[PDB]
Amino acid sequence: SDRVLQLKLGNSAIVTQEAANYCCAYGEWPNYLPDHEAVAIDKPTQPETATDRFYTLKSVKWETGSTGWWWKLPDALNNIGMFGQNVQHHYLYRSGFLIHVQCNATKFHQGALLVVAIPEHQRGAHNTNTSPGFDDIMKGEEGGTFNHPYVLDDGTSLACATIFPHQWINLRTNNSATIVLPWMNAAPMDFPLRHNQWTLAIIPVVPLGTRTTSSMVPITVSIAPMCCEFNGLRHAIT
Amino acid sequence: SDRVLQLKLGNSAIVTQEAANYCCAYGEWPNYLPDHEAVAIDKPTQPETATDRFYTLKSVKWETGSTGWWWKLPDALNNIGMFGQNVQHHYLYRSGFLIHVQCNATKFHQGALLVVAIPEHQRGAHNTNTSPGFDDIMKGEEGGTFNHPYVLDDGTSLACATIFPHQWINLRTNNSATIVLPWMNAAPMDFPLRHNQWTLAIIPVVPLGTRTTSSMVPITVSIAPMCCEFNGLRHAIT
Amino acid sequence: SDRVLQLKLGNSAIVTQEAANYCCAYGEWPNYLPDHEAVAIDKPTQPETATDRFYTLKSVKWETGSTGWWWKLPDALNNIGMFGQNVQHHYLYRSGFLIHVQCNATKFHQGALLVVAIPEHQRGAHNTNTSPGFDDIMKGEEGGTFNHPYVLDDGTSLACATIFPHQWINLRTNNSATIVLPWMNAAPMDFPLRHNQWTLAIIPVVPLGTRTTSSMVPITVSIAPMCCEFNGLRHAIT
Amino acid sequence: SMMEINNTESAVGMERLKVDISALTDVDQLLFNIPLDIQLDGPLRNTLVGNISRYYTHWSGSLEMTFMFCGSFMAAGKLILCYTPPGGSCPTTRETAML
Amino acid sequence: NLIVPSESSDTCSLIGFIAAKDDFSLRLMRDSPDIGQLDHLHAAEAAYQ
Amino acid sequence: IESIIKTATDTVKSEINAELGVVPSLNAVETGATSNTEPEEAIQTRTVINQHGVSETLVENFLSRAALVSKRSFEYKDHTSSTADKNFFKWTINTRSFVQLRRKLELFTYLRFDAEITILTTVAVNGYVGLPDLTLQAMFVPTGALTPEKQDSFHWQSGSNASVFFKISDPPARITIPFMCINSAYSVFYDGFAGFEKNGLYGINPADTIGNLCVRIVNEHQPVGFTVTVRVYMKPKHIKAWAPRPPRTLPYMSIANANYKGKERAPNALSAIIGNRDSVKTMPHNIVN
Amino acid sequence: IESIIKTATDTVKSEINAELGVVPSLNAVETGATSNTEPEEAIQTRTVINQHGVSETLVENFLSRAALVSKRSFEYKDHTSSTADKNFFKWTINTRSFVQLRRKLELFTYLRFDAEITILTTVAVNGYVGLPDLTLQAMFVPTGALTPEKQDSFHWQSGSNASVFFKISDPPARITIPFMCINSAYSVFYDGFAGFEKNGLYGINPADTIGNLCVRIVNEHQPVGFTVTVRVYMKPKHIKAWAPRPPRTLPYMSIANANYKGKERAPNALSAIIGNRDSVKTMPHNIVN
Amino acid sequence: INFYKDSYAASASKQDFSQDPSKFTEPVVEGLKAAPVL
Amino acid sequence: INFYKDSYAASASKQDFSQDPSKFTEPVVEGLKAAPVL
Repeated sequence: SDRVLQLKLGNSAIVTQEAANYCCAYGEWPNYLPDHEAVAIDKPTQPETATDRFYTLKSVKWETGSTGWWWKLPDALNNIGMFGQNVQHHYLYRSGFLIHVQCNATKFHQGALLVVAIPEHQRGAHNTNTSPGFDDIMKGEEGGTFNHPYVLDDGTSLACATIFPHQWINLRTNNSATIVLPWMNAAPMDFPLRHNQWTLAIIPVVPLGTRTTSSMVPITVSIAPMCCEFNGLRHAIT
Repeated sequence: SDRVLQLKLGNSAIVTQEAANYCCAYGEWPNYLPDHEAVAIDKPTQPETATDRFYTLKSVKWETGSTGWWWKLPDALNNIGMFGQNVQHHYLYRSGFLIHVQCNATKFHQGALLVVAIPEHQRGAHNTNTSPGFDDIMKGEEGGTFNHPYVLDDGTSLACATIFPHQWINLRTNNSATIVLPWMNAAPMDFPLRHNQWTLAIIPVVPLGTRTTSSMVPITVSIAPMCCEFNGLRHAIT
Repeated sequence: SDRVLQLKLGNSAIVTQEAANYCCAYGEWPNYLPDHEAVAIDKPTQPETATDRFYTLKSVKWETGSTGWWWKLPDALNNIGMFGQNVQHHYLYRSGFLIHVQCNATKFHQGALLVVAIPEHQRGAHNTNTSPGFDDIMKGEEGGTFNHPYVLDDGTSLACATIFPHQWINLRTNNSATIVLPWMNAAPMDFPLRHNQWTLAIIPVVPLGTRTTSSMVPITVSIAPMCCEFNGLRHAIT
Repeated sequence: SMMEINNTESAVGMERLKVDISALTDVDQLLFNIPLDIQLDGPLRNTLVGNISRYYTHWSGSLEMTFMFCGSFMAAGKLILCYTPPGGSCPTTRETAML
Repeated sequence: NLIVPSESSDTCSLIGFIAAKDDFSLRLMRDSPDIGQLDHLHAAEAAYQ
Repeated sequence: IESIIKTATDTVKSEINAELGVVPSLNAVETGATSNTEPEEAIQTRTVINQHGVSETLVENFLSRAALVSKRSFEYKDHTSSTADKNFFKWTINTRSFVQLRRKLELFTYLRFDAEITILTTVAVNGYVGLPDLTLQAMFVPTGALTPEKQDSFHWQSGSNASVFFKISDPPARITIPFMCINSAYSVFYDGFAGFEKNGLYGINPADTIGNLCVRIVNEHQPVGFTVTVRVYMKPKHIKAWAPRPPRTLPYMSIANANYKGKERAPNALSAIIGNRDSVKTMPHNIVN
Repeated sequence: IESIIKTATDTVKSEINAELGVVPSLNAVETGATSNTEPEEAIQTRTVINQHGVSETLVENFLSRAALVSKRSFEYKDHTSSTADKNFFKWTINTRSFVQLRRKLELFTYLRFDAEITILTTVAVNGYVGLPDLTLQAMFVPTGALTPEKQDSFHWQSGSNASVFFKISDPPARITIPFMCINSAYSVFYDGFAGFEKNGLYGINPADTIGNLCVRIVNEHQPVGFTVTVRVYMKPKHIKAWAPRPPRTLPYMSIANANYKGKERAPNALSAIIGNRDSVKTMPHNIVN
Repeated sequence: INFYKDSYAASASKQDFSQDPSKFTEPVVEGLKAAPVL
Repeated sequence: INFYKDSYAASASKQDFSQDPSKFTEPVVEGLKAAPVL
């Protein structure tokens, strides 16, 4: 009764029958910005079902030598649907995120995926004094790939990444991971195009294995923004 | 005390000090679609200040031989701001409109402009059996021009057009006209890209005249959608 | 009902029908010196209507390249009427001032005048280490002219002079400015011939312009001392 | 207090404290823009709010711009004064700015 | 458009003002970059003589 | 209306306005009043509970800063054949010599304050042996009164004058001078002449001058010479301030007057306070992506 | 559930368990939850009244340590012909230069704290005469504001900037800098770019930089040269900390980024954080008797 | 802490939060209806 | 001991013994019966 789960947001719904009791990041739930924390005085637009709905990213192929995948939020969503349009037309945004990650395989497959939401995942570059540039960080909908997932591409460690909000997809056990993210920022709102509050990381800790005849095993990321607010309306940046 | 008027919608505001007691079309005010009149069962998005705000069109030049100008709604707004983005991403829309038309000149100028909102202004073509095509009707933000404003381009009459919601800009008296439009349709919602509920018509009934040294006298149309709802979310049509 | 104004003091009266809601400097009104603030123990003379009355100065011509005009108080009045006679026969004086500045023109004229009362307008000289002398400062009834009105002849700025008690004469809007000044000094009374509490500055921020056939447009300053007290009677200084 | 919007060469002294507006023969034209950078040198620096704020490092709250038209009584016109929240380039066309 | 008489000036002037509202606050006091000296001012030495 | 303001004001939510007769964004600058247009009346706003404090812009905080007012370097040596501060200096106290404090005080027309005076003393060996722990005397002499003319003068016996003896080794000397004007406030600017004739100084009311600071080294001269620098710091406190003023824009020229020249070009030139941009349509730091 | 924890938890005695349906040692790691298996449920336990305090691992205790943040050595001499800190230095304040403090702060994503700053100053004679008791000025200049460019510059008059004058002889100088971020917490890590264009710095929100510390020697130069070393110590206090992070494992490379290389071999290499043993069956420090 | 006999010797007084900005922003006597002033 | 007028000047505050480790150890909403979680 915690293996099955339906998530209904807006016109979108997701069912799974192999969940494993969804993660609410730091025991929190997304909310709108209350009056005693607000800064921007203009009346925000709260598009609700137009933006608070599941957006499915491009699936990535899980292969033998995969190092892992990352997507930055809100950057991965900033060109998608009415969320992307509200982001382009407003200086300020605020939202939570409902992340659902899907990966199924056979009962003869094995593999473990660490599905972790990393707040302020400031990336390091390997073997240089030069900071990562704009194109290294801002990958959009496609996301990126871990260079060194063992140190989480920032000189720390994968092994201690379970301090962050996370679930596991162990192919023997479950086929989906669900993480609910609150607004996670020092400021109550933020400019969406230059800052990423959260990084969804999906990391092959145990690689895909079978001795069946192989199939493409993809990993699919669906992300619903939650409690979207937007302030500072103007023309689109694009 | 009905010559001065401020209209505040969203982040937009308009002041005039030569109004003349704004028109509420058929004594109505725009409202959202109530539950006992609704058809589409999905929860609508109501962007409020993101869309319910004054959008200023391209000004047109008032000259000696001008026949008049028309803009169709929502067609003139369907590519503008977050209104245009909501229109492109939704099958259904509903709104009222606040129309403000601006034209000033000197105290030595004369001229009368009929500023009339025509519901279902089905246009006729002149001297042919062929119905007006798509490009004749759907002019977008630029709007069109009257071919025969004396018969309102539909074989009726300008002289009886005061049956419609209207004001006058008499340059001696006022420099602005304000018309508040409710939702005016047989259906509670409508597909925005193939139907125009209202046509703003601006018609030179008394032409511009002075014996001062001439100036460009433009006419400026600002239109605020009011109580915008959108149903049937999908990808953008564009 | 704040465009028309009558000011009656003594045997003097001024009517205007294009005022714009008179300035009371720092929200204050002139009063006599109370007993708990007095220093000089002799019984003061309070001539009231003999001195508290409008005195009109010499009008100055507003021209295209005018930089502005200033008058220092009480210096501009120290030779006029019974005020001047009381000033010459007494070591000490105290008063407020009612300043009325008049400038009319046609409805085809344009121009903006900053009419500002500057307390302790200590003048600087331009491009020298030598302080302004007596004749530079003490101009009497004629007043002076701004050398550099953009820096208020003291290395500060015209643009921030609205921190002082001020009105504007915008020729489109009003033809008169009225400023009521209280006693403004570190001491309760002062020697009138060596210190100036207030400087009336009148500065062309937008120059006079028309394309009508020109007229002399003068600017006229009427100043009523208010609540005049005088202490330390002796012979006249002259 | 007065902004120095006309902070240009060929603008001398008090001329910098006013913006000249002329009749145009094209519609929807730009007349002027105003940078909102108090810290670097712009039209807001030598204002009451500008000078006092530059004694501080951090600031918050709303501003107000007031514009007095100083043409003749007989002059008529309408302007649109637009504030664009940051993120993009300054709007140069009227159809962009009043979003 | 600006529309004027032949007898009015064809060029008109705007004056722009700015103020803060009372929701305004300032923080972290610092030396103003609007004033400086590289030398002693004139007659500053005469304060020692 | 006077009220107690501890935080910046809140914002109330506002809705659509379409009312004849009511134009809160229109104003009349000519009356001299600042615009009363609220953001609630100009745009559609949210509710904001504003908790931003206002205490750092209190006039007391803005002016109770120890600021440098005097910096005198003098030789500490045998002065039998010098022409110059011979182991002591007099300083006519003023707030005009150091432009950071001067411009702040000149934001106001009238100031009433007590003056906390701090005296920093430093020594350098003339061009090494060590730095001596010299004793100094700072003696407050009123304006125009008899000041010492020698290091060893019997004026330094200080029978009624306040004197402070202090080391170099110890924490700077610190005393408070009371508000001592003969008026209820100092005149920061003075549009007048100090004397009853016409040769007197413009702009200088001597009622606003604190006094003379007479500073010697108490020690007899050592066989080698030292250069001693005395820094004086003033912090106003218990401040009342009246009638704010346009800030100084051009560079100061003299301590005796408000005379001005301006820089050669913008910024802070006589013809151009703000630096130039190419046109009124030119956005100088435009974001281009 | 939030509760007040002053001591480590007690142990209750437990007995034999043989119950169908109840498997407290089994867990599901996939949910992201840490195992809730109590020792009472895994083994047969005794009753232990645990009195071990937890106060030294309070985040306040863990981070309110004065840690070295800046160490600048500069020459104190006549600098007429040097190319280098000419009797003063500027330091852009950061917590990134000394890796013991940096790694502790980088255990967290967001920190809110006041900063008690302690300034230790030491002097050495250049390669003897004695050590002078010099006076120093440490002036807090906000980030990007105008810093002095000379020892003798009139920027040091410090009309509104906080300055602290202090000796070498006296106890180090100490002030408290308040929590001064424009946000409610500092961002220890910042997954973003500071500017509205795309040339700006990655990882550096300037909202989290305290300011510039401008430190001079107030004294004129002596005839001989000295080398003066200034040490700055920061102690965070009134600390709130949010969202703990994996500790830094590889050596730091820059103060500007999280860039990594690792050591050449284990330990703390890129391919091997923990040093190697011979096999997973090899017990590295096996007791053999 | 202030053990001196003269009151001006005290530390700075930073608790006067009274403000009246209307003597600078609105120094007319017709309080302007927030409605045209003219 | 704290004779300063600003509260941030105070000594360190080492008395906050409140803990909520379940926001890190159990960030689900189904509180896990200590019984299989799945």
